Amino acid sequence: PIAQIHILEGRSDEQKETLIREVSEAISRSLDAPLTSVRVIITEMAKGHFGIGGELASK
Amino acid sequence: PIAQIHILEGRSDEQKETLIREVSEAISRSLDAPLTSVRVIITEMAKGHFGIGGELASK
Amino acid sequence: PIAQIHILEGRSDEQKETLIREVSEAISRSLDAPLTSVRVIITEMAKGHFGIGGELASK
Amino acid sequence: PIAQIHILEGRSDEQKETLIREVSEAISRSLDAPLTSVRVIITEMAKGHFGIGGELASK
Amino acid sequence: PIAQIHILEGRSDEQKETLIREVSEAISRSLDAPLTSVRVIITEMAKGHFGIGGELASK
Amino acid sequence: PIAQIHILEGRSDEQKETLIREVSEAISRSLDAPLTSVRVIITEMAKGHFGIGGELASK
Repeated sequence: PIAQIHILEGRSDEQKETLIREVSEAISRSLDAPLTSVRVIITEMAKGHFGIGGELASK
Repeated sequence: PIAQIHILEGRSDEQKETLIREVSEAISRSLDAPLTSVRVIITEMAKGHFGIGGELASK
Repeated sequence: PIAQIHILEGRSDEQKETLIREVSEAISRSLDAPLTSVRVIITEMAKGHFGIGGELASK
Repeated sequence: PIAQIHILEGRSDEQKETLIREVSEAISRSLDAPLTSVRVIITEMAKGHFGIGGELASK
Repeated sequence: PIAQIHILEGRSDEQKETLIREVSEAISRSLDAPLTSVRVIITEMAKGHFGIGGELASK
Repeated sequence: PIAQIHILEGRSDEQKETLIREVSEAISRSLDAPLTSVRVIITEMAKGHFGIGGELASK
């Protein structure tokens, strides 16, 4: 399984390290797949690179 | 947050519904973000559309 | 520019042909880029492959 | 609907803010979906991270 | 390394198996990375799900 | 054809220029598609943005 998570810039390294571990276990147990096969990719978005309803994430 | 998970075809609806819930909570609690903002997308791959080390996932 | 839009299954061919044209012009004029360089990709999601807040798109 | 647009680095913030608004309305009206549900993500590519026909975007 | 290739529907299984092997070696040797670490994902697009310059891939 | 390759940060410009050329030819010849139609996108991941088996790529 391969997960790509898009998050807004601003979290700490520990926070993202945690996210990678948590999401990785959730996939593993949800699909009964070996954890070692799970691959996660975090992609940060600049507050000005994310639109919601037409408005920027930043405002 | 927006997560897109790529999984091989073959799981049941219940299994994928569980995956979407689990992964969704893991992201929420890991980033302290409201669950209602989390968006998950499952993309299934045909066993013959996934390569590992050059070999097909199917063989 | 290359845009990949994820939409829930259910629209008509005409609707998606329109989406591809509209979005393609919006990118072109917004970035002053030649329309001929714009590439759009539509990816449909099964109602049961899209989660929002942990719940399935379908329910 | 969720759109991810890949563009080469170099545009101004106003230009990208415009792109996000324009593309967001185009999707909304094309699919008759509520604007508030539209999510756009801009991903910039370094001129040396984009290949066209085998050649770099930069040259 | 993880590559996701978007191709129009229509190729044979042998053709796609070849694509996965070729592209997988090209990445391996280009980055001097172990072939066993390379992961490829093929995503087919319906001729009516791909726009070029605003026009559908099919026409 | 459109390929998006995710690689860990650290390679040189020449190395990535090579990757773009190699992968681009591999796709071209594998699918008998004109090279000029091939589009490659490299996306670098920070060592702390890639998880394998739950552990960070960096450790």
